[PDB]
Amino acid sequence: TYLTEEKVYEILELCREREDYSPLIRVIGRVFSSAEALVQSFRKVSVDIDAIRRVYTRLLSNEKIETAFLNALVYLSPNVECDLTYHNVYSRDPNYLNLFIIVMENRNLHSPEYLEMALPLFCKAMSKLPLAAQGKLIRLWSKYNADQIRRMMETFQQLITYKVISNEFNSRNLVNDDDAIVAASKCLKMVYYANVVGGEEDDEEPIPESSELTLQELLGEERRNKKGPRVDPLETELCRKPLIPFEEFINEPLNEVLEMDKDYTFFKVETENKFSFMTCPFILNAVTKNLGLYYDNRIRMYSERRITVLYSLVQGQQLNPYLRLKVRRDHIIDDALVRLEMIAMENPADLKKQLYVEFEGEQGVDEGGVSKEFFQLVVEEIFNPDIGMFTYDESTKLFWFNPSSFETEGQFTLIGIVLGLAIYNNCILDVHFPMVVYRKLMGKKGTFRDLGDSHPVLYQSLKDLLEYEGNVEDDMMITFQISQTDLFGNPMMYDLKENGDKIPITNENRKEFVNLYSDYILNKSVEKQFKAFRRGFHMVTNESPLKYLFRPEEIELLICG
Amino acid sequence: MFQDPQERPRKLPQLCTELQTTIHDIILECVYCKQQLLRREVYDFAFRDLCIVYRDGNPYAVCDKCLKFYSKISEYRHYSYSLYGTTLEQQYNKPLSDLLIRCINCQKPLSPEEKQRHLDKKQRFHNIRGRWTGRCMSCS
Amino acid sequence: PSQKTYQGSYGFRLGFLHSGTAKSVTCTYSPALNKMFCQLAKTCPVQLWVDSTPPPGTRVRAMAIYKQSQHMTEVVRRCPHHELAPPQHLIRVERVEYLDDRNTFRHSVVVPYEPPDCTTIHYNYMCNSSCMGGMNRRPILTIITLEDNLLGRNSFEVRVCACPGRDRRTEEENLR
Ligand SMILES: [Zn+2]
Ligand SMILES: [Zn+2]
Ligand SMILES: [Zn+2]
Repeated sequence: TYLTEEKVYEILELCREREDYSPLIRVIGRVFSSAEALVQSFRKVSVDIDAIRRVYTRLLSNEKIETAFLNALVYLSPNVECDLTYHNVYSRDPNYLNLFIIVMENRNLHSPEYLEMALPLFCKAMSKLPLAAQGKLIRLWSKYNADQIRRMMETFQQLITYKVISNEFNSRNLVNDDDAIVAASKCLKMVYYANVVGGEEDDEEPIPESSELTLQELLGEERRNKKGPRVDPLETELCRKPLIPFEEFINEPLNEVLEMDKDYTFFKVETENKFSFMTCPFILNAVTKNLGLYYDNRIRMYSERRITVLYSLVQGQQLNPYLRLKVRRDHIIDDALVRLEMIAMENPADLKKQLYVEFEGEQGVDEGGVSKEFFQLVVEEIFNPDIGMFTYDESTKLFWFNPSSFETEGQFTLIGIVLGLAIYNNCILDVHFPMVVYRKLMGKKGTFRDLGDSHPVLYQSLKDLLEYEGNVEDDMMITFQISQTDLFGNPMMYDLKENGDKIPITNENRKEFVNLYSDYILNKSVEKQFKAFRRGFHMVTNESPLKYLFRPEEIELLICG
Repeated sequence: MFQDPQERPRKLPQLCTELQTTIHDIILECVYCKQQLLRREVYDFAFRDLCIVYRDGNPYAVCDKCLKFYSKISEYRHYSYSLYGTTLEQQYNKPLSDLLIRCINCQKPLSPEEKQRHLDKKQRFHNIRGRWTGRCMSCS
Repeated sequence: PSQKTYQGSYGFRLGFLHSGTAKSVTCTYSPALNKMFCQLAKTCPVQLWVDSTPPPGTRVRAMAIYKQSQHMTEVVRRCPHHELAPPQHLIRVERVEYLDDRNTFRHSVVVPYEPPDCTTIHYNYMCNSSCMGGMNRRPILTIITLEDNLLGRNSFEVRVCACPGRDRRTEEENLR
């Protein structure tokens, strides 16, 4: 039975000529209940998804046909679930994915009729798909429009919501051993990556180690080590803007029945029949992601405490279990920079302890408030105009680096370390940084499209130059050598080309002129300052899953609150 | 003696043959505690496939105590996640006999009977500092 | 017959698969003995690691000599019993070139180097380490030279015996 358009139509008018649709019901029941037939069915003249949509349009108006579809999907699903696992077919048949892109066109998947037993079974059968098949399917889905991605999103959001509402989840019955929610979210991962795909880079350098480096010399792992629990369905395909906003995947009914105390366990030690809902972190709320990061960064503190206990045991050494600063209140930068420099030199992995920062001249037990006080003191004194490190756009109330700040490289490293320690041990600050800062931290340079946050008064001028329909060569005569004036009154004419002051702008050169001017404004003017800033930020949170759990858009929420 | 950067013997038997000696007639200094190593310690350093560490042109071994101690320190400090043997096989697209998995306390590479003992007993291989480690039967 | 280890400008070194001391294993490696035990006409996995990628045209050359001082002066000839493989080249690799010296007549198995985390070359040995007329229980050193002219060298003793399981354990326990 090689179904096509013509077989379905011929059976359809044969049914309506006898005024009874029993042949269509029996055909649809016996063909859509077999995995072998749909793989060879509906092939192009290797599958005509538009023609499947046409068949569904011309067919799904009858209730008997659609309930036959439901029961046939119920029959189809478990014999494919126990086929990808106990056997393997996609390796010997690339056509097998046809099965999963003919039943997905069913508009009644996004309906309560398929919610109870059809869709859980189908998403369980699809959850065990091999990684290459998942990559091909995500690549296929990425070309779909926004409404179809929203439909595939809500198809599994409905199932997760229904299976969370309908199932009572105490601490003894978790969401990790409920295969319906696990399969639905592991199939929603495909829709999330299809949204990512269908919707400029930094130069990272890591930090060394003192004693473990000699061990790395011993084992021979000295060239370059690897780091990151990064997902399996990546490096099969490709940071960018999505087709549907990333907040839409945040499943709120699931996020209030999770247990990150137990979920972090299955994230750091991989139990077989227990899914860890940070492998799919896009369904994690802000409080849930922050909770998981908090558990990770407290387990690291306990590991460093145990390391110092061992050093107390064998060698007899006495080591401080905290990052015990001692800053005089009259000089916070001058007395925190030197301590952080000393600790960064002698023991680079000592900044991954609990921060204890007490002031001289006063005795305080650090229950958390004293570290907080140190933090607003730092944010006050770093961001003041007297130190001359950050300028303050009052039209947007945003703090952006100074292109004319020199010999403060250590202090930019200090504020980077302040943000790193802030994220590390659960501290919230008041930093008014543009989002280009929170992306340039993660490893992505800033594009002209994000000059609207940092410098809006100049971004508007650049955009008005971009779509200016008249000839730009004879109207403003702006050269490639830009005209920027320092706060000192001196000009700081910067060069974007070898003959910038001799090459006039043209109606074609403006497109790259804008994207070199933006590059100079927010990548090259502040290159030393941000290099120091990002090194300071990285040296505290280099072993953290923050690049894995937290998107750049949801890190301003982590520091600023 | 071996102050040349790109001329020096990396492991113990190469060090023995370029020093006109044997593995039975060598005295070696631990790179951590700067103490001499006994016969069983240079034998274990040979069996564990550990590189000779060169400081100021002098070749250095590691005794048992410093090896186990700093391996434990690095286990605490740089642990990433524990994966199953079957998960490792399906992830790396290679059998466990084609992957380098060292012991987690003594850094002896695992013979395939030890990896099969991990697979049969449903134990996990731990990622420490980007390298996979298990547990040999000597340390289990 | 220069067996001296040379990491080279690119950090050339040799790795091997710790294939255990099984009764049924065909090839095994011992780092203490630095010996690659093997079975006649079976797989020999030798991994090549470099710190930096050499320029293309890099020649991984395998040359077998004798380990003993008095025996380095004459070449490892193929066993007269076996004289698709040529009857003169001992080490086999499973496009590959083969060279013989013009004065001392040494068989060098030359393969163009290919980047991958380790270039795993499969070698094969065709006579036993107890053949008559050839080795006659003479230990052999296989030298793997990453040379384009040298950019790196390493070496390892080789035994080709009846079973690489019993003799590896026996030799390691005679060492200890
Ligand atoms: Zn020692
Ligand atoms: Zn061990
Ligand atoms: Zn022979």
